Amino acid sequence: DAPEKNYERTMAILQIESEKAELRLKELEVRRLMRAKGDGPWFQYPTIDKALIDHSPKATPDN
Amino acid sequence: PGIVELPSLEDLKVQEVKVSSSVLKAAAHHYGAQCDKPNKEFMLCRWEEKDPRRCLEEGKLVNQCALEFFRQIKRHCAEPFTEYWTCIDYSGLQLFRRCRKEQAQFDKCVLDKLGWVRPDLGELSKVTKVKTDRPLPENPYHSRARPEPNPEVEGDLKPARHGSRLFFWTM
Ligand SMILES: CCCCCCCCCCCCCCCCCC(=O)OC[C@H](COP(=O)([O-])OC[C@H](O)COP(=O)([O-])OC[C@H](COC(=O)CCCCCCCCCCCCCCCCC)OC(=O)CCCCCCCCCCCCCCCCC)OC(=O)CCCCCCCCCCCCCCCCC
Repeated sequence: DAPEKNYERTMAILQIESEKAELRLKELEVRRLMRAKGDGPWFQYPTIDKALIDHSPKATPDN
Repeated sequence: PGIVELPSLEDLKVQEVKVSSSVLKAAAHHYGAQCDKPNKEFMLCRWEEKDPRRCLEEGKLVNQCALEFFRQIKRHCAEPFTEYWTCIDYSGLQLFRRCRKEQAQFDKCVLDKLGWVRPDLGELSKVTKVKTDRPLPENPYHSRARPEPNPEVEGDLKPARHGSRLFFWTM
């Protein structure tokens, strides 16, 4: 191979691998913040569906 | 937390309906026919406010309209009503079916002297509409502010940048 070909191929490899490394560090930080705060789409552990609640007039009024 | 707000004992004074349960059961159908409007105003206020402290005055109107019901029996038809609730009062389950002739005499005397029609089977169990002037409770559960939901997903789904990014895997 030419030194041009190997050199610029190496630079393509370095760009791909550095972008993957920055995204892995961001993935760690995103998982840390989402487990800490719970306001993202991940770690959304379920609560009770409020579509199950009966809203009719009941037998006794104080409810 | 805060102090609960109880009304005074003067706000709870009213002329009580001091009759027994067989007196009430004997007069029950005519009570539902004649004392309809303040009873249904009170029970509408009672299921809407979900607080008896917001329902005292209408309740007093119930205790005002029951007594005027009984006086209007006591003036005109005390004998068939007494003879009917005594027979209702004999039974341990207080059956209407044991007392049909005293019921017929009480209904005859009431329809002649007062014009009240006894409600048919099905009528007192109807769901009726009530026209009140008190406002609708906007927060009857006294609920505070609800938390804002998490932000939803939006945007078209692009492929994963450089695939899985798992250690050496390129896809
Ligand atoms: C017009 C429309 C049609 C167009 C058609 C165009 C194509 C025409 C040709 C058609 C055929 C195409 C074949 C697929 C494309 C080439 C894939 C390839 O070579 O990847 C190189 C792959 C990555 O190297 P690369 O230089 O970075 O990428 C070159 C390309 O860009 C690779 O491209 P990439 O970057 O996109 O690849 C994605 C990713 C690239 O890889 C990665 O990102 C890294 C992770 C790879 C896996 C590493 C696992 C390590 C731990 C387990 C090791 C197991 C033991 C090793 C083998 C033991 C003996 C069986 O692949 C994977 O992760 C998949 C796993 C590897 C499977 C490769 C295909 C195998 C098919 C045949 C299987 C036969 C047995 C093979 C041996 C079994 C093990 C694979 O090399 C290796 O991982 C080394 C091992 C070799 C893999 C198999 C090579 C395929 C040919 C086998 C022929 C000989 C068989 C002999 C008999 C049976 C065995 C005794």
